[PDB]
Amino acid sequence: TNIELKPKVEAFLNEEIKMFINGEFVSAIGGKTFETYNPATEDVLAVVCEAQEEDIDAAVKAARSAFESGPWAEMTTAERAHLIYKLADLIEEHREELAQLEALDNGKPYQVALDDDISATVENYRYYAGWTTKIIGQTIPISKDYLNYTRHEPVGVVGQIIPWNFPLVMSSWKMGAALATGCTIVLKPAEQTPLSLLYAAKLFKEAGFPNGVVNFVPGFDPEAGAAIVNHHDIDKVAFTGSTVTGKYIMRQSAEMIKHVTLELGGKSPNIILEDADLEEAINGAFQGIMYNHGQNCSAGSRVFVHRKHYETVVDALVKMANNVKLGAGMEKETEMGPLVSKKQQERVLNYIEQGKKEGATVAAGGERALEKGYFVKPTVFTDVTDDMTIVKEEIFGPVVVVLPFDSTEEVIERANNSSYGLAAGVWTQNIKTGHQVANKLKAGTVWINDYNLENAAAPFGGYKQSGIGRELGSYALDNYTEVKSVWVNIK
Amino acid sequence: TNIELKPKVEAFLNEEIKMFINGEFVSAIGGKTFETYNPATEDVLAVVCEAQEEDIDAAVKAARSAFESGPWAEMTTAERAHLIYKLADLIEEHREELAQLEALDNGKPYQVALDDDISATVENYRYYAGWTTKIIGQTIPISKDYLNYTRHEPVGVVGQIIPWNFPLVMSSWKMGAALATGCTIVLKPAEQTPLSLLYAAKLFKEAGFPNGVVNFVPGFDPEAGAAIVNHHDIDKVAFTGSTVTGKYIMRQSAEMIKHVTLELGGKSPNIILEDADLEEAINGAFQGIMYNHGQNCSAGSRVFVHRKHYETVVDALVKMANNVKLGAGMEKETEMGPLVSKKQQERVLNYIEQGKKEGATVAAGGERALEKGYFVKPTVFTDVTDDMTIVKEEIFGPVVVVLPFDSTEEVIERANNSSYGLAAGVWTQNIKTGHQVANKLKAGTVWINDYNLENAAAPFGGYKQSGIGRELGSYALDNYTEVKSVWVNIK
Amino acid sequence: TNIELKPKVEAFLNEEIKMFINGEFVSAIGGKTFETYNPATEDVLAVVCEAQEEDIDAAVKAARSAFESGPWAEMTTAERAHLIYKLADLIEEHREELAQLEALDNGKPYQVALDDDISATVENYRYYAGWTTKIIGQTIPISKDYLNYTRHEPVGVVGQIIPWNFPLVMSSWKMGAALATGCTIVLKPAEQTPLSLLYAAKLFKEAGFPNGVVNFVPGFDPEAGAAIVNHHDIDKVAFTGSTVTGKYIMRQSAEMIKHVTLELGGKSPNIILEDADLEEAINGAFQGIMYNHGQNCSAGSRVFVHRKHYETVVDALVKMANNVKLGAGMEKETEMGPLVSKKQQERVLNYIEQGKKEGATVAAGGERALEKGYFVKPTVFTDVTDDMTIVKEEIFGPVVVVLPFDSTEEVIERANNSSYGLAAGVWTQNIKTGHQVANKLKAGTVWINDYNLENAAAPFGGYKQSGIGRELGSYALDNYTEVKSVWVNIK
Amino acid sequence: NIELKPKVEAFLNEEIKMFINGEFVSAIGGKTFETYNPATEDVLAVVCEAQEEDIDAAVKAARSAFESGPWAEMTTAERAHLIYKLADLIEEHREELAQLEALDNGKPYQVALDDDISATVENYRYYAGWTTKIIGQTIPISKDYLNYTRHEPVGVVGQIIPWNFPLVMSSWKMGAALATGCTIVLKPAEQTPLSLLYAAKLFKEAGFPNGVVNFVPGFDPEAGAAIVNHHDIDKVAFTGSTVTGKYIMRQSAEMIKHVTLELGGKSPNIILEDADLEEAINGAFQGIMYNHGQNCSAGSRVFVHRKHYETVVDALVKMANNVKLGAGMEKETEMGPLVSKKQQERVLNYIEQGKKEGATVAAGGERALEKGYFVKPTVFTDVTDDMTIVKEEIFGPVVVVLPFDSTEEVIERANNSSYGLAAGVWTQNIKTGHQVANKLKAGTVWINDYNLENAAAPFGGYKQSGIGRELGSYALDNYTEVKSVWVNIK
Ligand code: NA
Ligand code: NA
Ligand code: NA
Ligand code: NA
Ligand code: NA
Ligand code: NA
Ligand code: NA
Ligand code: NA
Repeated sequence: TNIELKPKVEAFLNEEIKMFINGEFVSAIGGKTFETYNPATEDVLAVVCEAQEEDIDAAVKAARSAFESGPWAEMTTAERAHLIYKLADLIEEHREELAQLEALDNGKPYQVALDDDISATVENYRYYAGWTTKIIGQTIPISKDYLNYTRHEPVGVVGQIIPWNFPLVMSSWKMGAALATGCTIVLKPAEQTPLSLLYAAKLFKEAGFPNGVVNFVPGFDPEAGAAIVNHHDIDKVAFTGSTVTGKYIMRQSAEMIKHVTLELGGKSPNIILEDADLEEAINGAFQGIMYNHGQNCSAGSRVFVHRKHYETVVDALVKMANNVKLGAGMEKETEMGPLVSKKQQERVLNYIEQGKKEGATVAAGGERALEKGYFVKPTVFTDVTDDMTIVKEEIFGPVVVVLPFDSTEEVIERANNSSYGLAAGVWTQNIKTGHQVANKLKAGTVWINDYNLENAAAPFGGYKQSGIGRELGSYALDNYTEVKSVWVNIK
Repeated sequence: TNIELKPKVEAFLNEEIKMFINGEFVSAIGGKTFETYNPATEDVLAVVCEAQEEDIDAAVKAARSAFESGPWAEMTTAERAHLIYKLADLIEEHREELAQLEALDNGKPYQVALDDDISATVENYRYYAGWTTKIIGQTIPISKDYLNYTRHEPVGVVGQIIPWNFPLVMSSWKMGAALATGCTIVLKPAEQTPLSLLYAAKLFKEAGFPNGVVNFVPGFDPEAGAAIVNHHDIDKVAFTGSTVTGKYIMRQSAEMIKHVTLELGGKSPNIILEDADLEEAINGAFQGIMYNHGQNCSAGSRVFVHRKHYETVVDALVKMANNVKLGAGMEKETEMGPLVSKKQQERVLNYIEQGKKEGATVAAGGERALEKGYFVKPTVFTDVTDDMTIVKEEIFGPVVVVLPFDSTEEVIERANNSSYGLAAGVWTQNIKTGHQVANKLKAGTVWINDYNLENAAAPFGGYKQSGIGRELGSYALDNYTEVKSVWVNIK
Repeated sequence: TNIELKPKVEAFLNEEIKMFINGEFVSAIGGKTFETYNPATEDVLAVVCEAQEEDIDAAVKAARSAFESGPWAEMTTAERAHLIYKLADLIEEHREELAQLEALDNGKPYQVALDDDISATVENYRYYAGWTTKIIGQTIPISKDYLNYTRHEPVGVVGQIIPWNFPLVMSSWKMGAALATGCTIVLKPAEQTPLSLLYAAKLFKEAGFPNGVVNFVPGFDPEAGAAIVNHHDIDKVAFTGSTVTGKYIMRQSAEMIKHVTLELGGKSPNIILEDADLEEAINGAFQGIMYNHGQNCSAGSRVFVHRKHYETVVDALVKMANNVKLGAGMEKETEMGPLVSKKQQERVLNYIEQGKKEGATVAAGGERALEKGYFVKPTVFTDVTDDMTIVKEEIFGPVVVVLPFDSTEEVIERANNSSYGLAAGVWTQNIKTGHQVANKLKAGTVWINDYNLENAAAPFGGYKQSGIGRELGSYALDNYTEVKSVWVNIK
Repeated sequence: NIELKPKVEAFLNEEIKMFINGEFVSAIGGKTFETYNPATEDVLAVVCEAQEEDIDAAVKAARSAFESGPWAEMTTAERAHLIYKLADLIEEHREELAQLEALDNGKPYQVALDDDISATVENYRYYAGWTTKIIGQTIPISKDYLNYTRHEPVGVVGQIIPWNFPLVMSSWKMGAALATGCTIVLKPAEQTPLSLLYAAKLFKEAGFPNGVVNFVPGFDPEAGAAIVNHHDIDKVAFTGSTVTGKYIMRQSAEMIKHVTLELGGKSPNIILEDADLEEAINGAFQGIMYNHGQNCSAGSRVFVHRKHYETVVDALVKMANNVKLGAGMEKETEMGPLVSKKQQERVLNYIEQGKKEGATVAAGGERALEKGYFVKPTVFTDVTDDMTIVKEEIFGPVVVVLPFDSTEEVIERANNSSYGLAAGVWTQNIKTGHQVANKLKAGTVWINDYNLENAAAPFGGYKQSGIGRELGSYALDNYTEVKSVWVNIK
C-alpha cells in the first residue's frame, strides 16, 4: 500500500528534466538526454538533459560573471543571508515533494527522507544563512607602525560534485558553506539521483538568487564530472564519493594548484566494550550499518564486540537482520529500500561472494531479495579475520562484519589499522574509558554511546584516506575562503 | 676587509657535517657525502652526509615512534612550549655563528643575515611556543541530549622540504607551527644550503628535545626529497620552492590522500599610484626587488608606475642599481652577495637574454659581475609589455621590469592578470584608494605604502598558482591539525 | 499634511494598552494605568497599564519558570534560532504599523522610523537568530590526563531597561543577544515610549515564543525600574540611559554581585582635519548632531574644525541649522520632530540659557519653535571653550558646539579630554592620519570619513563613563553568558 | 628546620621598600607596618606603608608609562619577551620566593615551591604567549566600508589581592593585564606583602620600564580605598571576601569602572553512589584541607550518597587526625597555621557556632600547638542545610559532611547557596558526570578530581562568588576596551 504521489512531483516528472544555468532552465546545448531509474521497479523514472563539456563552460561563465559583477557581488552580507534563508523556507515548504523525489529517485523510504534528509537540508541552509554575517578575519597587534588585518575573501567560482546516497542533503553540505562565503557555484548531481536537486532549482529561482550564483549540471563523471575537474576558470573543487575518484581529482588539481576538499569512503569501527549498555549498543550497531541500506560512507561496517558479549550481539543482529521489511521507498510498510543501481547491487553481491570464498560465514542474508528492483538482504558475516577483503574494503551495502576482541588496547590497534578513518563508535558506561578511547581513535568523528549523528554545526571529515578537510560547522567555511593579510603602513 | 670566522663555525666546518636522526648525530647509512659551496668564491665550503631513501626511512621510524610514545607524546602543553622557547634562546645565543653560516653557505651579506634572518627565526620560535597552550577546539551547543566538542589533534609525522633562499628562517616557518601542535618532524634543507640547519641541530639537542621529534636529512630532490613525498608512513607534507615542483608534490600526495601546503613562486606587482609619496615609493620599489638578491618568492619583480612618475622612477632605479656594492657575504662593505649557484646564475642570465631578444631595453645591469662567484648585476628593464616572458615568469634574480600605466582600473587588471598571486604593494596617500586597491588585488599579502614585511603573527601565502594554505599566524596551525568531532550522548 | 493611521494602529490605540507577562496580555494586578503622549500635539496618545513591584514579581516568576522548564529550556538551538527569525519576519510584516507608532509615540519622522528603526530592528533579530547555533566554548589542550572544556551557559533571567530615543531598536539590542544565548527576559520600555514594544508583543506570541520567555512591563523608574534592579531572582542586568542612573544601577547591583552592562551618554567629537573632503565632512557634521533631533547618545556634539576651515563649516552649519523643517512625525514633509517630553524640552532650553550665561554665542536657533509641541530649533554655538558647561555635558538635543583647532596633537588631547568616550568621527583623505587619529581617540566606535553608522554585526559601547561592555556584534553575547570550565580526569 | 637562603636573609635585614616608578622607595610620609610569621607570632619584617599620596605617586608613574615611552612603543614581541624574562627570573629565585611564602603566609615550603612558584612561573609564560595573539575582528558587513575592531589595553589598572596564595595571585592579576599592554598599581595583602615585594627586583632586572608595575603594601581602608576611588584608574580587579567585593563594586560605580571580582564560596564536593570511593575520599579530603582550607573554592561541603556516608566520615576523621601540623619552614609539616590571630579566632568561632547549633565535631574543632595560629583539621557531622557552618564560608580546615538519597536532591542542595565558585562530582558514569556538571551553578566543575587550576582554563564565580573570569584567554577581555572602527571606502 502506497504513498499517493504529490501533484507537483507528477507535473515535474511529466516532462523532460532541464538543467539550471544562469537563472534559466535549459536543455543541453547539443540536446542529449539520459535516463534515471526508480531502483525499486527498474522503470525509467525520468529523462534528464545531459550536460556535456560545453554546458559546463556555459555554467562556469555564468558563475564567473555572477561572481565579478551584479547583485551577488554587491549585496551586503545581510542580503546574502536573507537569500539563503528564504531558500531554506521554500524547501521546507516543498518538503513532501522533495522527500518523494528522494524515495523514487534514490530508493530510500519516504518517511526517512522526510524526517532526516529534508529536515537536515533545511536546517543546514538555515545554519549557513547565519554565518554570512559572521565570517570574520583578524586584526593582529604587531607594532605601533602598522595596522595589520586579514580578510576572508570568497575564493570565487566553485566546482562541486556529489554522490547519489544522500542527494539533496549533500547538495546542501556543499552549497551552504560555499554560498555563505560569497562564492558562486557549478554543482553536478550524481547520474543515479539528479531529480532532487533540479526540482530544488525552482526554489533558488523563487528565493531570488541572482542569475549565475548557482548552476546545476546533471550527467556522467567522464563528461560533466571531468569538465568541472579540468576547468581552467574554476578556482576550487570539492568532491565526495569513491576514495578512488578522489585520488583522480587531487591529481588533476595539481595542475592549477587548486585547493581540494575530499569526503571519501570508510570502514568505520563500532566498538562495544565490556561495560557498554548492551540494550542501546545492539541498536546502535544495527542502525550503525543498516541505516540508508549501508549506503553511507560512515557506516559502522566493522562491529567489534568484547568477547563476553560476542554471542549475544551476533544473535541479536542476526534476528533484526532477518526482520527488516524490504520494499519500495513509496510503500508505507518499507523499512529498507533497494540499492541505487544494478551496478551497485552487483558490486555488493560480489563482495558477499568474496566474503564466502575467503571463508567467512554468512549468519544472515547474503543474497538478493524480491521479484524486481536492486535489493539485497541485510547481511551479517561471522568467523571473520582482519586481513579478509570484506573486513578491509568498503562494501556500501547492508553488510556487516562482527569481530570479537579481548582487550581495550587490542581493539584500538585493530580499529586503527585501516587506511580509512571517517568515523567511529564507542560504547562504554565508564567516563574515563569513553574519552580515553575516543581520543586514541584515528577518525574524524567519534560517537560515544551513539552512532550516525550529524548536524549542521559539527564538522564531518576523514583522517588518512577517508578525506582531506571538513564539511559542516564553522570549519567548512575555510575551504571556500582565501586569506589576505593586509599591512597598512602608518608610521 | 673580512668578517672574522667564529671559533665555533670553524670547528663545525673542520669536520664532515652529519645528519640528525633520532636525537643522534650520524652519517648516511651507506656513507655517501656531498659538497656544499661558498657562492662568493666557488670553493668547497663543507662536506655533508647525504641522506638516501633508507636514511629517510630511519627518520620516519624515529618520528613515528617519538609521536606515538615517550616524552613528547606525554608532556603537558606547557612543557612543550618551554622546549620551543629554550630553543629560541639557544639560537639567539649562537646568532653570530648562524649568521656567518648563512653568509657563507647561502651568500647573503652577514649583517642582514644577523638582523633579519636569525632574528626572525628566533622570533618565529618564540611566537609559536606561545601557541602550544592555546590551540583550542570548540564546544558546540546543539542539543540538550549531547555534549558536542572538537579536538584539534596533531596530524602526526610531518614531511617538510625547504629551499635555499632564507634557509634557517624557512626551517622555522615549517617547524614552529608543526611542533606547536604536537607534531613530529622529518625535514630536508636544500642541497645548496644545509649548514644553518645542521648546526642548529646542536641547539634542539641542547634544548632537550626528545629523540626523533625533529629529524634533519640533507640531500637531493630525486633521492631524499622524493623519499619524503612518497613515504607511506608520513602523514602530511609541506613544501616551498618552484611552482613546477609543487605540482609534482601535489600529484604524488594524491596517492595517499595526504594533506598538502605549498608556498610557491610569484610575479608580485609593486604599484606606485599618482598620489604616492614618491621618495618612499622609490625606496620600496628598489628594496622590493633587490632585497636578498631578488631570491625572494614575493619580490616586487613588476614595478608599475603611474605615467606621470614613470621616467622619474626609472632614473632612480637605474642610479640605485648601479650603486650597489657587490661582494662576498663575509666582506663588511657588501650590500648584495652572489646568487646561490652556477645553475641559478645561468637561469637568470638566460632570462635577461630572453629579455633582450623580445625587444626590451636593459637600462642597467644585465650581466654577471666580478672575477668569480655566482654574481649578477642588479638589473633594470624598460620598454616591456605584459606578454613578455620576463614580465610573466619568475626570474629569481635582482631583475625588475618597470611598467607605465594610465589608470587605476587598468593597473588593477594588469596586476591581477597572472597565474601568480603571492604578494602585492600599493603606494598611495589616499585612505579610500589604499583599501579599495588592496581589496581588489588577488594576493595573499598586500602592503600599502610599504613592501616585503613579514612577521610570525601574520599569515603569508598565495592565491592561484602561488600556493595552497598559509604559513605564519594562527593560520599555519590548521595545516598540522586534524579536527575530531566528538559526540557524547548524555540522554 | 498627514499620514493616515493604519487600521491596526487605530485598533490598538482604541483600547487600554495591556502588559505582556507569561504569554498573556494583562492589566496591572492593581489595575493602575498611565498616560503616554504625542510629543507633536501634547495630546494623550494612549492609556497604558502601569507595572508595579508585584507585576515585576509575577514577570520574574514567569521568566524563571520558562528558563528552568518547558519548551524554551528543552528546544535545540536550531528551534530557538527559528523562533527568533520568525519574529523578525513578523516585525517586517508590521513595519508600517511599528513605524507609525514610533513617530506618534517618540516623535521622530515616520519615514526615518521606517527606513532606520524598523529595518534595523528586523536585521538585528535576523542577525542574532544566526548566533544561537554558534555560541561556542573551548576545548583546551593542557595535559593528556584531562579533558578541559568550557561551556558558555545563558545567565538565566535578565532585567533590561531601555530609553525612549530609539524605542524598538533598543529593545532588539537588548533582547536579540539575550535570547540568542537562551536567557529569559523581563524588559521595561521608557514611560515616554511603551507603544512600539507592546504592539511588538503580539508578534512574539504569534511567532510562537513559549510562555514567560519574554515579559514587557511598562511603567516608571521609581516603581517598575527599581523593582527590576533590586529583584533578588534576576540574574543579570542591562541598562542604557543617563550616566547618572547607570551609577545607581551599578551601585544597587553590588548587593547581589550581579553582572552589569551599561550603555550611557557621550560628548562625542567629530573632527574635520585640514585635508578632509570638506563637503562630505560638513554634511557628516550636520547629520552627526542633528539626526534624531540630537536625541542620540553618540551625537557628534563637539565639531572640531581645523583653523583653515572653521569659518566655512560654521557658515554651512548655521544655514543648515536654519533650514531644517520642523513638524509632526506623521506629516510627510517633516525633517525633525519635537523632543520627547516637556521635561526634555525644558532641560535643553536650559542648557541653551546656561551656554549663553557662560559667554558662548548662539550662531543659530536657541529657542523653542511652533505653536504646540516640545519643539526646539536646531542650535549652533560658537566662541566656545573647553571647560564650558555646554561643551562638557550631554545636552541631548539638536544643539552643537563648534571649536577651531591648530594641530593634530592638539585636537586628539582636546577630544579625549572628557569623561565620555562613546564615539568619534574623523574626516581626512590621508591613509596615515585616518588610522593614526582613530587609534589614539578614546572611543568605543570611530568613524573615518562618515558618522552615526550602526550595524548588528559591529559592537557599540563606551570607554570611561560612556558605559561598561558592548552591545551588538559577537561581543554582546558575552554579557548574557556564564563561563563554566569543566575538568574531566581521564588518567 | 629549613635554613634561610642568603638573599632571603639580606632582604629581611632591612626595612622593606615599596616599588614605584621603577624605584624602591619608602612611604612619602614614612609610615611602616609589621608583618608576622604565623608559626611563631614574631614580627618577620617591617614594611613601608602606602598612604593615599603614595597610591597617587604610583598612578602617575603608571599613567605616564602607559601613555609614553618604551612600554607604549614596544612591539608585542618585545613585550612578550619582557614577560618571559620575568618568568625565568621568578624561576631562578624559586627557593627564595618559596621561603618568603612559607615564612609570610605560613604554608609548607615544599608546597609553596611545587605549587605556588611553579604556577606563577607558568602563568607568566602562558600570558607572555598571548601578547602577540590578542586579535580583534574584521567584520564583513558591506562593500562600502572596512569594519574592524581593536582590542586596546584599558589603561592603568587597579589590583588588590588576598593573602592565601600571595605570589600566584599577583600573577593571575598581572599576567593577563600586562599581556594586553596595561600598566599596574597592585596592592598585596597586609598579612603577606613580602613575596611580591621581593619579586619586584625581578621586574626591574627583567627590564620593565619605569612605572609599568607599582607595588603598594598597606591596609584596605587606606591604600585599598585609595586605589578603588582614584580618579585616574581605568579599571579595577579584586579577589577577597564577598563583603569587601560589594564595597569595591559600590565604589567603582561612581566612575563607571569595569569590575572583576573573585570572591568566597561554599563549594560542593559530591560523591555519588558509583564514585571510585578510594579516589573520592582523597579528593574530598584534599579538597577542603589543601592550603589549610584558606581557599575560596575549598570543597567545604562534602555530600555523600547515603550508601557511602559512614565509610567516608570514618576515612575523613582518620585523615583529619593524621595531618602533621607545624611551621612552614619545617621539613615534615603537611599543614601550617592560619594566616593571623584574627583568622584563627574567626575559625574557632565558627566551630563554636556549629557545636551550639547542634552539629557534632567528629575530629578537630580546636586550636593546636603551643604558639602560632594553628587549628586542627575539623570534620562536622549531624549537620543540616540550615546551619551557619553549612551556609557560610568558614575559610579554615573545616569540613561538613552531608548524606543525600538522590541525584535530584543533591543537585538542588548543592545549588541552594548564594555561592557558585566551584564543584566536584565523583561518579564513574559517563552520562551522570556531564549531566551533573551541566546542572551545577558553579564556575569550574571537576569530574573525579578537585582543586585543579591552570593558566589555560578560566576560573570564576556564578552568583555571589564573583563577576568575570581570570586565567585562560577569557581573562584578557577584562583588560581590554573594544574599539570598533568604520572606514568609509565608498
Ligand atoms: Na535513480
Ligand atoms: Na587525509
Ligand atoms: Na652553499
Ligand atoms: Na591557492
Ligand atoms: Na509618548
Ligand atoms: Na568604563
Ligand atoms: Na605575614
Ligand atoms: Na556574579
